Amino acid sequence: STPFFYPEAIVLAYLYDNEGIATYDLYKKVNAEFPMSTATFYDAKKFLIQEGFVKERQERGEKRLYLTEKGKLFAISLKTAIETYKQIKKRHHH
Amino acid sequence: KSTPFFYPEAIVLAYLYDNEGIATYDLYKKVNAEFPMSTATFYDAKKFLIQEGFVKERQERGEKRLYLTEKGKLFAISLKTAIETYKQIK
Repeated sequence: STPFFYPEAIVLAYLYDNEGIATYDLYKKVNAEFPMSTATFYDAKKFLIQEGFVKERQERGEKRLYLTEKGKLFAISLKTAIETYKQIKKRHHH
Repeated sequence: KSTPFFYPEAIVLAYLYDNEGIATYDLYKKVNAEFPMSTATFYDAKKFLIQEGFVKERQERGEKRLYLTEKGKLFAISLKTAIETYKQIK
């Protein structure tokens, strides 16, 4: 489900500008716009950590997400794509 | 299936920008060079892009020709940016 982006792409895009977010809150946010399961969401967190786009730290009584140098770069161009997608969907509910 | 961030539709659509008027078969080959995928997968993606209105098929010049709708034109640009950025990061 959801064309054209996999979960790793959405999760990555959403993290941009939300560094510091507790992991599960990032899930709530993503899910509010692009519904996915926690299984699918965590699979994506796993992957982006493993491929060196995202870092997860236990800070201030929570596990939180930061972007990586290569994540920060990629996240921006993904955001622009998903965002344009969202606006294309809105434009065209006809 | 294969590639991480992008579903075949996304790759297909990005690659069609502006190889507009490419023969379908030839778009397959181009796509397959950087993003190996089966024809089954490719044609699935062609089907979807036409049915959700990003792409149109017309027979021109004795060939199956793929073109971008207006919706597809806006979207392909932003997609190609992301894929390009991805390739440069790999």
